[PDB]
Amino acid sequence: TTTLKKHYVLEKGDSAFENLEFCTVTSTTDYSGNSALSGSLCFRNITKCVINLQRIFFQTGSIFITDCTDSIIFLRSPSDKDFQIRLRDLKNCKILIEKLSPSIDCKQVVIIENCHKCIFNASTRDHLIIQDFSNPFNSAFAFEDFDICNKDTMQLFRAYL
Repeated sequence: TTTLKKHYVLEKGDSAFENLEFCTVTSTTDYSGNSALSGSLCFRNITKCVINLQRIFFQTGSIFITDCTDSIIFLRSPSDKDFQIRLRDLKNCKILIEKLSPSIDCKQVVIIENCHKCIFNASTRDHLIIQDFSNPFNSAFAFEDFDICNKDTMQLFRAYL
């Protein structure tokens, strides 16, 4: 069973969102700023959703997205140089990953595994390091321009879903 047409609001303490279809997930505007030292977020079985997290409520840790199709993924990762974003079994997703960092040559590593036809926004090219760990020692991803719709979650919903 999946849940349809629900807006999920990320709050501190939440760590998992699963079995979503034509849903949205966004960061809460309330209790903002307060963060835990370490955390982890996991998304699993996501279809035709908009994930738009402009605020993460842990300083260090990871975001995992697994089994995700035809979705929009906007993430604003913490400044933590070692922050992890691991993407597995993504198909036909548009991705905007930015890092909230005052660092000069700020880079966000993105680990991908078994992804296909993923589009990373071209604006993020110089800031991401994509490492394909599918079969560790081409059409997995590409960098293209697309309208980010002012990062308005429902506009993205209407534009791409």
